[PDB]
Amino acid sequence: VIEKMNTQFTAVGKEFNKLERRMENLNKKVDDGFLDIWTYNAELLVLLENERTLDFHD
Amino acid sequence: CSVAGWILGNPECELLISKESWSYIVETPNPENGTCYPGYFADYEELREQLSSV
Amino acid sequence: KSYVNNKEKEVLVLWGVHHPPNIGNQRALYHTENAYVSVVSSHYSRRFTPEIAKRPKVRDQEGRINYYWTLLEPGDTIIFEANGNLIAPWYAFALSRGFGSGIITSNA
Amino acid sequence: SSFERFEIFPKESSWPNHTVTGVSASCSHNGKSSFYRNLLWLTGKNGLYPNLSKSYVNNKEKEVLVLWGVHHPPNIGNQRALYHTENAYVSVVSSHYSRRFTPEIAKRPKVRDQEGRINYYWTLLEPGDTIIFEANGNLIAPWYAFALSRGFGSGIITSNA
Ligand SMILES: *[C@@H]1O[C@H](CO)[C@@H](O)[C@H](O)[C@H]1NC(C)=O
Ligand SMILES: *[C@@H]1O[C@H](CO)[C@@H](O)[C@H](O)[C@H]1NC(C)=O
Repeated sequence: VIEKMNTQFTAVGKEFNKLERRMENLNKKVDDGFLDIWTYNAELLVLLENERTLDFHD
Repeated sequence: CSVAGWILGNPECELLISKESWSYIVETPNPENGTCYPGYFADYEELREQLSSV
Repeated sequence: KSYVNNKEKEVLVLWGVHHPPNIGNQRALYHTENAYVSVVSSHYSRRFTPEIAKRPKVRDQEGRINYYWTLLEPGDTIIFEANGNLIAPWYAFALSRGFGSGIITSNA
Repeated sequence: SSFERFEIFPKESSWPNHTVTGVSASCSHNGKSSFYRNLLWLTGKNGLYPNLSKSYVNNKEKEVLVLWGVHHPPNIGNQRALYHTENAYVSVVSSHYSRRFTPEIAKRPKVRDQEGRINYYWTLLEPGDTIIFEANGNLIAPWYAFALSRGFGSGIITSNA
């Protein structure tokens, strides 16, 4: 679990102008999409491994 | 100070002119000491990106 | 004026252009109604002219200074020419880049 | 999610020394020449186009969307006929906006049987600020503007359902 979740991601934000709203929203979409995906992967990996771990011990 | 204040220099940002190296830059939520003489700062956002690797 | 970047580092050069609130101010400060500012380097070229307009006051000041900048590569030359309205560069920064830093917003 | 469409510069009272009547064949409505409903094409009156200066203070709690345009005649004769100057400019400023426009005269392909062009520009005026319009000619003045009210979840879709 530790080895797979290797973070090389940079989350430092960017500023945009009043006329760069399309770019701002694209940047927001990218950050939110990656966050949703990694949240999904982290939670799913932990639930599946917890279930397999308990079966292993039994 | 805003980033613009720091780089252009600002009479009230004098305490920053002597600091040449850092690990990161910390800006407050609503800086006031920016462009004291009003105007448009061209490519400001782009400069902030350039200064984020300095 | 010109400057040759004789450093191994990139140099950040900042300058501005003044845009007076009126003709009387343009005549009082630069003594021309037809000013221009021209800044060039081997890979940069921009020409600016002042604009005169009635403007809302900001910080009790009518009139504006626009700010501009460029990164001068090692070995290149930046040339500044003007008839007026130039807020000249005085100091500049010889930059040294690294990794992992960034700008964050915090009141901690 | 919504907006108030309101006059900033009412047609009748705002420009007493300019002609506020002007239409084009290309905006024809029910067979008659017409024009944009939220804009006014200002032209000279009695041979003159007096230097124009107008302003609006956003006294609403809402952001105001202001639209205007700049006319670029097909030739010199048209520039002289409408504005009576060959050196026109349009200048629009606010505390956080500044743009100066000049007309361009050129031979152009016809589009909608019209040679010549109107460029359209806009800005959002923040509550409490002031927008100032100055011109020697070539200004298609704002008439109506929108006081915007923002919300969430809406968007623009393309559909023929
Ligand atoms: C409206 O669209 C029709 C489409 O056939 C076109 O013929 C007409 O000229 C257009 N009118 C205006 C004012 O845009
Ligand atoms: C002439 O036009 C200017 C346009 O800004 C207006 O302010 C002024 O009141 C007008 N005046 C007349 C007919 O006196």
